[PDB]
Amino acid sequence: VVGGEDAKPGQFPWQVVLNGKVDAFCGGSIVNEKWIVTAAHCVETGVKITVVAGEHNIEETEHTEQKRNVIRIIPHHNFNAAINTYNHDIALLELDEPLVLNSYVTPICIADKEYTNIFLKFGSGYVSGWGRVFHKGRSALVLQYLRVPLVDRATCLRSTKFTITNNMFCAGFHEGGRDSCQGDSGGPHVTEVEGTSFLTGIISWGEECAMKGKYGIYTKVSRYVNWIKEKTKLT
Amino acid sequence: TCNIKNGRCEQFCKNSADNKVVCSCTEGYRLAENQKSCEPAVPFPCGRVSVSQTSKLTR
Ligand SMILES: [Ca+2]
Repeated sequence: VVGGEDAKPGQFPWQVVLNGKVDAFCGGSIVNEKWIVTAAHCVETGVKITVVAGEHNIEETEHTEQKRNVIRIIPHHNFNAAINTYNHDIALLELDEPLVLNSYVTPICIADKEYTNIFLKFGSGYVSGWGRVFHKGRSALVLQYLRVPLVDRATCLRSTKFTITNNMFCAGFHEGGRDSCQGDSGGPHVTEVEGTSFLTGIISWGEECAMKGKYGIYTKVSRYVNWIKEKTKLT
Repeated sequence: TCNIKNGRCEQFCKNSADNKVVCSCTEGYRLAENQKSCEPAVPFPCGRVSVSQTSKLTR
């Protein structure tokens, strides 16, 4: 996250970090005690992944961290149906052992299709993660967060040569300087509704980071909430 | 009706009969007594900060 601020411990208790062949390579959000939602591009069918909830500073021990192994990965069925489009960039991760919910490990709420869209349209959401804090620069040690405004579809479409599908939305500032970035993928874009946060998007892709005239592209969660609920039921 | 200020519902609203509304909440919450607000029904309901933050107030 470029141009953001340090989160306070427990401020985004749904946020998780994914570790694998590369450390702290993507983020995710807690759906329930056994499931994480992230971006499909982060989880290339094959390699082993670990999830850490209750994380704050990646180089220190807070004694709030809960590490779990991923035993099953479900990328959306239409991701990579086409090549290099980033469409349907969303995936679900099943944990080997249930997370233990507490003040530092709490799920993000997920509304139905209609309300998730209503919440996104409020027009202001938070993005967070441990990704780059500068275009082509170092990754964050302490979780970063940033409030970003929704960008109207035409300006969105008009800002890039790449196709922005109906499963995506743009968010960011006209002047640039503040944006999600590499390493932040899979993290949540969330909308606070009277003190309760709802998942409205997944950090997905962009061109460089925080450049003026460019915006972050996000997976539109409203289009996928039925799928998230069908796959993450606990027995 | 749900048209104005979400029917006064803290979370979800649905138009019912005779121009009136029925509020509901997401998982982990229950509709309060006033029929509009959402209160936690589990110890750690989704989407809320419970560390509360800081250590210097009346609390
Ligand atoms: Ca730590």
